[PDB]
Amino acid sequence: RLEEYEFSAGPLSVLQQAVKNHDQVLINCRNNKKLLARVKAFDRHSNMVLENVKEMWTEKAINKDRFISKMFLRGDGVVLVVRIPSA
Amino acid sequence: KAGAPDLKKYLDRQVFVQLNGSRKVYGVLRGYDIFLNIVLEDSIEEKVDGEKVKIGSVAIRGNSVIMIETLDK
Amino acid sequence: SLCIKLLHETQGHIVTMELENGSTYRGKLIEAEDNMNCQMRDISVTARDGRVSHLDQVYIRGSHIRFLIVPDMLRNAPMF
Amino acid sequence: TLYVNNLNDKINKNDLRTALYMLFSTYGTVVDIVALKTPKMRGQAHVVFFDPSAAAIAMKALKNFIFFGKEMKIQYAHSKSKIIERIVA
Amino acid sequence: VPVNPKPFLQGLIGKPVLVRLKWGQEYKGTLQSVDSYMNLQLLNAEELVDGVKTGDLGEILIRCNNVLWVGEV
Amino acid sequence: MIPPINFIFKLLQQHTPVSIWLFEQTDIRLQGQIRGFDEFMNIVLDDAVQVDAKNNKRELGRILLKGDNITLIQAI
Amino acid sequence: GTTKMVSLLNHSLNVTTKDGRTFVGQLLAFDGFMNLVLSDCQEYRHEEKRMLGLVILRGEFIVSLSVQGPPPMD
Amino acid sequence: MRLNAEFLSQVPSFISPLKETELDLRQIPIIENLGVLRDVHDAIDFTDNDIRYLGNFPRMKRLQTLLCGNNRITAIAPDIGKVLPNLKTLSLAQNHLQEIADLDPLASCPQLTNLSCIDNPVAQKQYYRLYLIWRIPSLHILDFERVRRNERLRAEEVFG
Amino acid sequence: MKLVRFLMKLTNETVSIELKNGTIVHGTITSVDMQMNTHLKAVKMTVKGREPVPVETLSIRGNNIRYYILPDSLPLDTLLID
RNA sequence: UCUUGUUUUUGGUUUUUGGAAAGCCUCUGGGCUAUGCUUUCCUCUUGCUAUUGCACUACUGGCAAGC
Repeated sequence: RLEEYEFSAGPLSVLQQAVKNHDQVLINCRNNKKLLARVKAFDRHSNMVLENVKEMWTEKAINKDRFISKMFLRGDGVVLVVRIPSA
Repeated sequence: KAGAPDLKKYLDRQVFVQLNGSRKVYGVLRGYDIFLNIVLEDSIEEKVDGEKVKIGSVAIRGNSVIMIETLDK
Repeated sequence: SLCIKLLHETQGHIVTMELENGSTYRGKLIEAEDNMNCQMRDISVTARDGRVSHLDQVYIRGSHIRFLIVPDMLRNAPMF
Repeated sequence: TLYVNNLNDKINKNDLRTALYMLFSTYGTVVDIVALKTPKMRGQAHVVFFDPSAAAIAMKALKNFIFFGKEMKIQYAHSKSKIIERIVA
Repeated sequence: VPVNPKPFLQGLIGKPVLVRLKWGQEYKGTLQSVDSYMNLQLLNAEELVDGVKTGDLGEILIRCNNVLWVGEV
Repeated sequence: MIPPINFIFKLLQQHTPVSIWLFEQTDIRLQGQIRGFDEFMNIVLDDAVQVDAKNNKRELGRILLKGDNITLIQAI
Repeated sequence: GTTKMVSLLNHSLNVTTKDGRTFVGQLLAFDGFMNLVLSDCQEYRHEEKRMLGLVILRGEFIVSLSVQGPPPMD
Repeated sequence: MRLNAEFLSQVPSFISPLKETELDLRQIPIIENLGVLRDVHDAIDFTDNDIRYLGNFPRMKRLQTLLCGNNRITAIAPDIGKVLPNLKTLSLAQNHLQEIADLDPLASCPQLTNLSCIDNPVAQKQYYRLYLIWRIPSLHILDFERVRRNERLRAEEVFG
Repeated sequence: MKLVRFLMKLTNETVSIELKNGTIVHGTITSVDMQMNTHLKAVKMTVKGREPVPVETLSIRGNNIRYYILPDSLPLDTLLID
């Protein structure tokens, strides 16, 4: 009922805006391993289906990257989303 | 849901609470909650040193609580 | 649910348990809850160190419990 | 059930019970073993077998068997074991 | 006279705002929208870690779990 | 007897100064007067101050806290 | 749902928990929170063992489930 | 009466007296088809059967106790640690091991701590105890007697 | 009105699952629930700081699941429809 | 018709181990990184000897030394 109202106006609208614009996104995770990809679909919990993902993460400092085709992310692991446009 | 806990027998009696972060408190039990939020009066800290600081009336959160004891039978 | 009724049925007997704290408590159980609150007496605590103590009365929060350990005759009890 | 006494009480309880189980398995299935280290009960154990013939054979063949250094003394228990009573009725 | 959290965030919208996380980091920036869960959204945000700017990101949303603080610059 | 939310309602009217402790952080505490609150235990503090074990009193302004992070609310 | 979970009933299980510990034994009772009841339980902290008996775990504490053996006729 | 999958599936299964999951297999001549137990047992009781060789096991990571009383064991297989890595207790009472050298394959069982070989002809061979201690040093209790330091040293002289 | 409903379609394929615990799990999916609790068939799971061990019937307390790395052959557009 | 807001499923993160202070050893790369050791803080194994007792178990002798 009221769930329909917030998808248009609120914070989550900018993904709906970006994902419809065919946009890429930078996501900071709770694993201390950021995700850089383009989104397919999302949800109220921030359960997101990502495509063509690439990680960035330090070690013991060494940075390491891996390409993943399809990825369902449970929104619990997400802590911060940066909805950056190409234009 | 919301089983109002059995804290009627502790009302207006001294306590020895334990909370998250290994911190603990003494006080007279005034009132309790569905979620186990607590009202304590004459609240005294028990620091890791053992230095006991008087505070007064205090509202401890439910989530935090680990346990609740009785000093005197 | 049955995992709660078994608990209520061990009221009176002596119970062992483990908390997120890390310590285990042993004693006669007086009252329980659907939340998994507990009310025990003559408790004999044993932490990670091995430090024993005595606690006259105790209340708990279920959220803080990891798991219980219950007497053996409580396996023939009925499951409805 | 057989009652054993004169056992080396320095063995830890769980090791004692596991060696007891191993040793006595040669005569028949051992249903359970009761052994405590209290002052009263130390150096003793009750070994319970499914079959009665197994208990009698164990008793005669292991009388005075050196176990962890001492010769064990075996005898038939005074009463029936709780587990046996429950399994019978 | 009482000032409640919804009305507070309904009046905070648009102005400069700094909000911490549970893990120390504190981000400043103007506010666009506020859900029923709080669940913040920011634009032109610069991440201040230990009182030190790290990376200017721009358009942002923070999950409402991690938010520790809400106030203003 | 005294229920918990009725106790917090007194702290609004009296405008009493109250120090707030955090969930998993003993090193930090807070201060300030209470303007308003809600059902989920979120609080709007006024003239709030960040305090430490060192006693490093750092000023903030009018802020809001999430109810998930509180532990103690204490008068004066 | 919970159609799969009833199928596991009365099998010897290997249950990993968030602590890392792994409990083992048959499954007598099951819940919507995934509260498990287990019979004749053993932990394997790791070259280690302990005997408990009847154990009632919470949902918070449980990670994964795995069948050790088929359902017993005993 | 071949040890078969069908045989294992109708076999008494229970939690034993020392709190371990045990399978009851108490006239099998050859140990085979253990795959069907699915590595779900801590103990397997093979007492009172006609097995000749302790061999034929699949990879069984659980299996910690093997009770093999009153069989006809005259030889021990060579790859036992590769199929039974955590074998901790082996009870071989009243079997047919006759030569000290036939006990050699037990040296490869790294976790083997409880060993019983009583009522085997090999027992009466000169230096049987010292031989086992030096060749299977991982054993702590042999024939229900504590392996002591003095015996270890004595077994270090002889056989050094 | 949930993305969970899409995972009920997912059944049958193999996936390497990561958890909050930090484990990794290759295995075929049999069934997926509304509360995320998945059951797996013919599994090869590896623990953080231990050797990989094969399990037959693994099942996971959904709460712990970080992400599914889906196979590359699966069409998303078709599954996102009710 | 709903099921992400304190006790479970839409995360408060993580478990002899970890952190801090200099020295030594080993490995890798072109004085850096990792590991262990060395100092401080927060039942098990040696000897010895006691007990001979009919049970259903947190645990179970005491004394000295080692961890």
